[PDB]
Amino acid sequence: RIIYYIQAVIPGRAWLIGSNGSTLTVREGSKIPGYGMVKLIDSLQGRILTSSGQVIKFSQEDS
Amino acid sequence: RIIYYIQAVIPGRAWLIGSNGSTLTVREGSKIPGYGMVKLIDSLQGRILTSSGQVIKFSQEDS
Amino acid sequence: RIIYYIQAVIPGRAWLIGSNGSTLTVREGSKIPGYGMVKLIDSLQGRILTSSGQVIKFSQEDS
Amino acid sequence: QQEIQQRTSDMLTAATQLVQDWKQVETQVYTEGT
Amino acid sequence: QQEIQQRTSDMLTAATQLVQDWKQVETQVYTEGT
Amino acid sequence: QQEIQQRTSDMLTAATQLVQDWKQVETQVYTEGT
Amino acid sequence: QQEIQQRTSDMLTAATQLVQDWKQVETQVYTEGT
Amino acid sequence: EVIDKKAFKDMTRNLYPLNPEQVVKLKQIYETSEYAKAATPGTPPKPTATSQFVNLSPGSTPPVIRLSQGFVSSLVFLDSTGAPWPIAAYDLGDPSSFNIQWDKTSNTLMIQATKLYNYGNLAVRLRGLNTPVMLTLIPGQKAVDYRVDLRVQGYGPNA
Amino acid sequence: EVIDKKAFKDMTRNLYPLNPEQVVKLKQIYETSEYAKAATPGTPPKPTATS
Amino acid sequence: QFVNLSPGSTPPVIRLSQGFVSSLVFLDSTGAPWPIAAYDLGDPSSFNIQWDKTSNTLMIQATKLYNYGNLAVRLRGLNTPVMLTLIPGQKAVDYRVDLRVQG
Repeated sequence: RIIYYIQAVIPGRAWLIGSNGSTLTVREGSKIPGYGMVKLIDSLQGRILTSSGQVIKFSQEDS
Repeated sequence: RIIYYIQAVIPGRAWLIGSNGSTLTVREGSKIPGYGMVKLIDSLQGRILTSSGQVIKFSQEDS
Repeated sequence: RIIYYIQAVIPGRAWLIGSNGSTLTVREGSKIPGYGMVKLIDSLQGRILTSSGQVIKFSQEDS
Repeated sequence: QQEIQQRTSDMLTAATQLVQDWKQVETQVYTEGT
Repeated sequence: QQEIQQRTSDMLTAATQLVQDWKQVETQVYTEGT
Repeated sequence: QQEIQQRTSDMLTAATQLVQDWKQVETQVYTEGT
Repeated sequence: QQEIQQRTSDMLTAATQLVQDWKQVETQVYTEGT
Repeated sequence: EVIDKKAFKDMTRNLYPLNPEQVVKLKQIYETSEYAKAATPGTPPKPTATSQFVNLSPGSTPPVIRLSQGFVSSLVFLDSTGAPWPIAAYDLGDPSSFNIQWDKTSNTLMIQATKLYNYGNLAVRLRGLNTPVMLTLIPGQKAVDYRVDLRVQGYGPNA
Repeated sequence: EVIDKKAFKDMTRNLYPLNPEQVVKLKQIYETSEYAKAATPGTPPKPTATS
Repeated sequence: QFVNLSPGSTPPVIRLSQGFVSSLVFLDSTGAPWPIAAYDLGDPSSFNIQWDKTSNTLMIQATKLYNYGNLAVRLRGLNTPVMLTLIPGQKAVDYRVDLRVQG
């Protein structure tokens, strides 16, 4: 599948980058392909909770 | 049918865009083709109530 | 017949436009062809009362 | 009784401002273009 | 009782500022480019 | 009782500075290079 | 008891200078050589 | 050694009287007050573009322009065929209610209303006409005219 | 700890003496006053062109 | 967006935000740029416009939170002015708007 990584996060929004180079921006209730619905955007600590249980974080080599 | 989306909303008016590219503006009591009579324009949260029961909101990809 | 629509209204007068493009102005006691006598000019809410029972209002597409 | 004259003096101040605003009429302005 | 008269004076100060701001209308600006 | 009135006056001074800082918006700057 | 209020006023003087020094950010300098 | 903990927490409350949770609540109070101040009573007018024919007979009524306070309305003058008709001069009554911007050669007038419910008239003289064109200007209606195309009965210098 | 809630609600009432509901009602009072000021007594005259 | 100069259509809407820059670029029906002759802005206390006097791009910044107005733009070859409305404080902000004019 496609893995998404956090590029920048403020309260409210989050800018994401995928393994294909595609760039997205998401809000509190939003759709991510392959992940589902955004459940919680937590601006501190760089964590995004998703309805499928997966957690989107910063990249390990870019943090 | 034709799906309408909220483009901008203030108290009183709302500007709409359709799937055909047509643009409209509506008031509290007004006619929408395929929807009926406007019942409530609620400027906060981007919701418009319609007499047929359908709810016109912002577009998912443009919000 | 001919349908008349309110174009502008202040206290006292009202400016009307017809389906034939003819433009009129009326006072409290005045004659309208096909309608009768003006009974009440209501500057608020855009309603004109006529002796035949018909009500002249703003146009639906221009209001 | 005492509150009547206090209300009367407040209305006289507001009525004097309303009357002199209705007195003012400005001159027309003619603009020539070339 | 006297807390009503104190609250009324604070609302009159705020309402005078709100009405004065609604009076102000700025003239349009025409910009010509060449 | 009197410690509430002392705490209220400290928050009113800090809230005035916060609101006044949020009012300020600086005009954009256009830079042309040649 | 009174030694707490004397210590608190000494800490407020030092904390004000520390916060004021952290606000200062100096603008970058571009040096062109030819 | 216990005194140093007591002095630190009392100094922090004096230095920052508002919590980070209370700063967030105050910012929501401030923007809600700005939303209610900028909201318009009733419904706002509908922005429209119109087109009228102007008859210079001594029986007809002068045309009506609908305006709004702080908004711009553009008036463009055309002849019977549809070509533009340039403006020679204009004369405005009650300049305290209306403001007009005009470059001295074109055929477009841009009028802004200054007051809410005060109305007046305007005199417009075209280049080839001898009869002046009379308009009335009423603000504060249920519709606002963004642009009015005016058809004048004669033939202009362009045809 | 309960003092901080009491001081916060009293500070808000001094900072904003008018509710968002009361700002909306005051704007309707203001524009109704200008409508009565600008209204003409009787009927306005009819605009005519003559020869 | 496509802009229609018919006397029945509605003027287009621009979504802005306080402190942010929105750029509007004017194109014709084929897609070529259309230079601007002049512009007229109502309520200059709510919006700020930067423009070099020859190009076809306007850069507008909103100054207030929820105050809205209109704007008139005259192009080089057109006689009909273009009317726009400017509403800030929405759920979307326009970084760039492409406008097709009918002529």
